[PDB]
Amino acid sequence: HVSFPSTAGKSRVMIGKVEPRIGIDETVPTTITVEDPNEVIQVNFAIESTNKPFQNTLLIGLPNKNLEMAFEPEIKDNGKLSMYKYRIDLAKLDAALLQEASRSPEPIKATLILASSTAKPKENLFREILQLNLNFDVDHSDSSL
Amino acid sequence: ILCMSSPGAVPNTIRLFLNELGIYPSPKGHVIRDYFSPSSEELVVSSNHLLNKYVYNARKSEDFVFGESSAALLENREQIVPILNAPRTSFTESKGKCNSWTSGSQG
Amino acid sequence: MITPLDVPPLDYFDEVFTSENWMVRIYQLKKDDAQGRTLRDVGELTRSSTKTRRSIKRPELGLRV
Repeated sequence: HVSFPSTAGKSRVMIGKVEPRIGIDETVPTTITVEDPNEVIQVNFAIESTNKPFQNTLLIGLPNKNLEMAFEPEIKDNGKLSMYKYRIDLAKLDAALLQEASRSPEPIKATLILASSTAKPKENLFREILQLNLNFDVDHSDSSL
Repeated sequence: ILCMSSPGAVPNTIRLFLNELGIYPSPKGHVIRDYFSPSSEELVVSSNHLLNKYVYNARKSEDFVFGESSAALLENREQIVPILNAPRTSFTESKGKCNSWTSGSQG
Repeated sequence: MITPLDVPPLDYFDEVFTSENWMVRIYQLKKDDAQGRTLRDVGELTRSSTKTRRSIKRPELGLRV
């Protein structure tokens, strides 16, 4: 059973904009890129396919600077396919991920891992989803960051 | 001091002493797994994950064999020196139902 | 009236001198911990020995910077 992926972005302030524009190593490439004009939840959809839906995680942050989180998904079984929705909040985000992004302009990248042991090499998913850009100046000038 | 504690061979006094230092290793029964690895037999890590050139930075690329290994969480202390972290796609698997100890670069 | 359960302990200062009639008391600020632990937690560590020290669970610490 393939999965339908979605990301509910429940920002509390100026969210920003997605940008899956640049081309990278296309390993199990993304079949769909979507969005939503909603107000409180700027949900995104990417109905892709993978091989092994055991290791399933959403790493959001800066890969080169080594500040990334780990978000588990919200699974739904209807009888058709899998429904994997991971709800990312803005406010609860770690302080460093906000302070660094605020001080240094770099797009917060999103990565999705779908994998397991049984699959053969290169059959599992590890790729770049989107790049959020921060807008609001909420960044304390004296913090442990 | 030099300490070693692998899954299945982790003491309690060493774990407590490291907890007093701000280093929290995974307990017994928790192991590191990485599927996007060039090694299917054991755990292997390249020199890309070296984190301090004043301890060791390889003049040319290399990879280190680790096998069944563990990971630790660190605090924001001036005295802690991270040397080698877990691969980005790695994760902690527990035999029981324990929430994953670590995940990605935070191990 | 003062009871030995009224006065809590000092974890950041050390008594170095008390006059003969207790009129003048001189304390000295202790040096900070080499490991970086708070002096409060060194004090608690000294004042507490429990067989079942605590559960396995996990720290609620934030992201390493």
